[PDB]
Amino acid sequence: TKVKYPDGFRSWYHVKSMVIQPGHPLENPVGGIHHVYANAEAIQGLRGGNYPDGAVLVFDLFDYQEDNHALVEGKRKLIGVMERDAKRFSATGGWGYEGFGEGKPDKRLVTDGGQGCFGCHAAQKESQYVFSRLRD
Amino acid sequence: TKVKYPDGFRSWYHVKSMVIQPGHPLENPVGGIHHVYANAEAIQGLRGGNYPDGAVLVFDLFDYQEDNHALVEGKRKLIGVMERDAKRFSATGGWGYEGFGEGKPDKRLVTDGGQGCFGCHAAQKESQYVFSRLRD
Ligand code: HEC
Ligand code: HEC
Ligand SMILES: [Zn+2]
Repeated sequence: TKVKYPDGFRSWYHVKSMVIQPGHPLENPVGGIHHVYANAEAIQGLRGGNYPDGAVLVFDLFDYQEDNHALVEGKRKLIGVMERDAKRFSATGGWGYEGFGEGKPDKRLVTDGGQGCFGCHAAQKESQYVFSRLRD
Repeated sequence: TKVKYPDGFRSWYHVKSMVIQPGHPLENPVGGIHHVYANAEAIQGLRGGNYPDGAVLVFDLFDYQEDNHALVEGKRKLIGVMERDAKRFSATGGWGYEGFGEGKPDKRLVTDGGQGCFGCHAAQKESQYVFSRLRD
């Protein structure tokens, strides 16, 4: 029913990163430096296996500061969380979608059962609703 | 007295990231998006302990493409590597300094036994020659 807060996600595998800057269509609300993390189960899916129930992907979003031709990580703005449960999250393609303001377990953001999240991630049906690609 | 190639570093703990853009005093050679990784042993030092022998820090440098106000990871340019051995690397303050072109074990970049690396990292003697700070 609810997505679990992914405790210890900072110790997980770093999948990839990207920076979204002002002018980007998604500056509101995912402007900043983001890092994608995967637990062991999510790595199975990312490698081209299937995602086991209990796979978790985290979108970790930082604000950044301009420091002399460097973008420096500032405060955490939020995390997004995808948790795999084929049965419990069947209404949103087997992934539960949640946001935590500032990465705080007490600041749950999603109000529509993740239908908005799923609406965009649906475009990625062929890669099991995951945008991020495992890179070397 | 050569630094070992840190095989499996991509599975290690992600410490932090930073973007170095053109015009930065160090754009040559570390312009791009970099990610710092730490093995279990390096984490002990980042948390406020003594860096044990066998601690490894990796500076993982990607080129990026600026595309519609996103900075998107491209190809790996290089890795930098600090390997802790108080005895073997005593001439450079107990860290061995190496680079690998494109992160490939056969493309060693350091030609002065790491004296140039050490010359800058010496400013951080008080944090055992490490710039990166562990963040949550
Ligand atoms: C399109 C308009 C999107 C909406 C709405 C949401 N997400 Fe999404 N998400 C999107 C992109 C383009 C990416 C890839 C970023 C990259 O660096 O390549 C993501 C990624 C995630 C991830 C990581 C897993 C993955 O699919 O790559 C998570 C955990 C995630 N997003 C969660 C999430 C939630 C909880 C949303 C609703 C609150 C949500 N997303 C909206 C595109 C879009
Ligand atoms: C100053 C003029 C530097 C020189 C020359 C070298 N490095 Fe360094 N390095 C520098 C900074 C400011 C940072 C921090 C980056 C950040 O995101 O905060 C780094 C970092 C590293 C790391 C990561 C560990 C750390 O100390 O934070 C490694 C593994 C590293 N550098 C290796 C390295 C090597 C191999 C060098 C000579 C080839 C070298 N660096 C030189 C500053 C400077
Ligand atoms: Zn300038």
